[PDB]
Amino acid sequence: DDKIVPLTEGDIQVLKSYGAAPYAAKLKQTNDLKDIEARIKEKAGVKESDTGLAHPLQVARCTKIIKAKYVINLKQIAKFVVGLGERVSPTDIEEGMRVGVDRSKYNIELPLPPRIDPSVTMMTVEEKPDVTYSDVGGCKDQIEKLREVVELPLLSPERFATLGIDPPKGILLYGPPGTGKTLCARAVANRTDATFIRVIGSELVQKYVGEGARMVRELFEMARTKKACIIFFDEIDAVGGARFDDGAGGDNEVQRTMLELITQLDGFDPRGNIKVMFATNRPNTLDPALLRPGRIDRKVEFSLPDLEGRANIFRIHSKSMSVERGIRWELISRLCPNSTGAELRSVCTEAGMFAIRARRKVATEKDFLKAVDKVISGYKK
Amino acid sequence: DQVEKDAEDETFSKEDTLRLCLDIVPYFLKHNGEEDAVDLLLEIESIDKLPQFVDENTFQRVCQYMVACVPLLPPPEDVAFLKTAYSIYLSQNELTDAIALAVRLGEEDMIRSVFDATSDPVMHKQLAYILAAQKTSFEYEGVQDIIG
Amino acid sequence: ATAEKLPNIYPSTRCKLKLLKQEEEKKQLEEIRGNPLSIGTLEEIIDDDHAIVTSPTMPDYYVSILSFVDKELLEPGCSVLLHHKTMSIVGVLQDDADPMVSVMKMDKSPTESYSDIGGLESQIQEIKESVELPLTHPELYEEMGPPKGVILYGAPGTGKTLLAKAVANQTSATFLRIVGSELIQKYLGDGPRLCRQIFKVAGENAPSIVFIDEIDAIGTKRYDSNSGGEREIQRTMLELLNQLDGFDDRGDVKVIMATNKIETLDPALIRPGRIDRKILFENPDLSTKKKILGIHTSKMNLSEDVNLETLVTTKDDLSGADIQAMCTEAGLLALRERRMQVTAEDFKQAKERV
Repeated sequence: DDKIVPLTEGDIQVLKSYGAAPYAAKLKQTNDLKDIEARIKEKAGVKESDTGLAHPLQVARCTKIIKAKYVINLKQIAKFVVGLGERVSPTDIEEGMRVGVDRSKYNIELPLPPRIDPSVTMMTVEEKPDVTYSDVGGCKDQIEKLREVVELPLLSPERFATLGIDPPKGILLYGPPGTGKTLCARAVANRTDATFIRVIGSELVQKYVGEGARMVRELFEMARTKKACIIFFDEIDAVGGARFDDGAGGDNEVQRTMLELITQLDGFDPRGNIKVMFATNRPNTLDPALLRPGRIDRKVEFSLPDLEGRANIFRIHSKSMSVERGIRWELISRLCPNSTGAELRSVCTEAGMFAIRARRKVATEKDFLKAVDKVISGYKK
Repeated sequence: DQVEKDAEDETFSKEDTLRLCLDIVPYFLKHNGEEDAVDLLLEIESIDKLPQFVDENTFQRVCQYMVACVPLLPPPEDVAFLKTAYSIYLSQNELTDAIALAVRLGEEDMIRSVFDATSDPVMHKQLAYILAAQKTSFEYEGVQDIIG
Repeated sequence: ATAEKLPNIYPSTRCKLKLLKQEEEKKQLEEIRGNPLSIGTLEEIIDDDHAIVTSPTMPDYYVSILSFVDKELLEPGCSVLLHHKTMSIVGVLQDDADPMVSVMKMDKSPTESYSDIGGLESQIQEIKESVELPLTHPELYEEMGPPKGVILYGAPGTGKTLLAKAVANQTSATFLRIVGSELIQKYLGDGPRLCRQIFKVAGENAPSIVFIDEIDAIGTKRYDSNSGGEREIQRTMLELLNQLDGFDDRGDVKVIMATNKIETLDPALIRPGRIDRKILFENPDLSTKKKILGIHTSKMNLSEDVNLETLVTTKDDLSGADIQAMCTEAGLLALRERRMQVTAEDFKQAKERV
């Protein structure tokens, strides 16, 4: 009530100050020119299209110049090709501001790429991932080869050429998916700052046909655009592996989507620069055409070493937590069998609540022992 | 509107009017809640009533908003309830409500109010920090080194 | 009194708000734009301060923003202000709507609070600690971290469903409830998009509570990827798993798993280290049942013939719903009795039915 209303009284007047204030310098500055300049500037640019009534572009309408119109329509209105002989225009074929081939190529260049792509890449690529050393904890043996597969050739391509070779042009990852697995790819991706394409096969098969084919191309297209790029597939099992489900007959395109992926990746794609990487649960599912060399060369598990790896991994993980320095991760690691550089967080990460249940800063041995028990029992899977 | 803005101009009142509302402000005190004829009283500039009205009864929120009315609002400044109804201040006479009063009014007059009730060094150690946490009032000596 | 001063305060705020000199300047900035202008959809971007667009009529013109507002405020494939001349981008245009994703219960801090649902608490700690606890985010800070999600079991509408929103209410994040059977389609690949759309939301609206109910169907690895086995089963799930095994949180976006078919699922579908949590609703023991009983029994009006133990001991170990359910038809009997205060008999009846 009253005294609070004094605060409420202060509330009103305070707000009125700005209200009073805001009007002040308002009088001073008197915003056409931020745009009306640029507007009228780019109104030329606008008009620079608007003559002749005119990076995916899809369609250039650069329109109706007859002497001349110098454009492609890929569209159900007036499809167009400038070529048949030597047909250009000095900077730019013509207009729309759009000048160029749409996407679908007709002659070359012509006006530098107007291009390229519709649906952006419906697939999306994070370059320099948030993982460099992130899950790299305990992951060595894999990365040890990955670095060879990926890092060093990205680093010093010359050596392999100095040798006369390339890196392994394609590589497999399996075990618990993406668990550090993709991130581990993302790791050396950001370790080397190469372009890391995370494309899931889930993206590949969709409502329509040539689906990933379209993608895989655009993939393989912008592969070479993004060159020194990591094409990465988690869920090679999404499109599936080798199968006869063409005997059923509906799968064919899905099968082909692989064969797509299969076909194009084979012949022309530089895999010393453009990296190709696969993640699955089941390497047993592969279409051998995948496992082919010069397509997949290196083959690697994710993996789950020993008591020892886990400790470090534990030791790695728990540094997040406030943790009892007396108790040994070796102690804990002894108990647990081998398990995932994800699951090993259940070791640590679960104990935080133990640490909060026990209300410790630093979880005790049993806190992890229980967690070891609790989690692993809680599996029953 | 009888006695009101004698409050504003300064460098008054009809007991007819004054007493008529001494059914009313109690009609609001019989309700023990809350706010109306106080404002009628804030007008009144009678140094009887504001000592005289609620020496008793109300607490919590209740006297907390009696306070800002007591010194500030009337044509003069007033205390007595904050000595007077203040007296009984059951739940710590006066600790509970007066510290809700000791805060707000970015003042210090309520420093005794806590002193009076706050008797434990350690209840006062918190009050000490509480008086300290207003440093400007508490920082200069003569409060500091005496209160400080 | 101050209410008046409060109202005009609210009023004066409206004035200054509307007061958005600058007004002219703002209008100068509008007087820039001209009008009426043309909707059109984005496609890609370059620093060009010229970009081309997308239209249903499909003119696509290479056009600048009228630049005070921003390109980076927007994404390719999004409707933008365009003139009718070149379809010049006039500036940032929503293209707000997108009010759809696949099949969900779209809700936040939902009705169900653990108080409501009858006392389950023994496992509420599970869901609380794993989620609600880092939801406070205070202690989880020191904790160094929090699992992804939980796995419900037991019966829905008592254990599974009631609990589901309990912590969802409690944490007050965006609770997203779905069924896998509310996915598919039998077709391949948007099952993932279903998830994606969901995960789009999930990514977008964080914090959120992901819920999942009854994966009987999209979740079964079977033994095989061929010989009649529907890809979409795994094909979906894997992607659901990708966004599942591609994310756990410190207390932001939380997941829920509700179903009776457990090992139908991949271990990494749980992926321990991530999903540590199995909730399983049991028949509440007489006391714990009584715990739920007293709640729903009492919130049901009744005649003092009624007693909990009168109901408690007479029971086969019902579901905590059957508590509700007995209680439910119980009054229905009293309604068939056309009375507002239920006897004890209806209860025994309503239970021995249900």
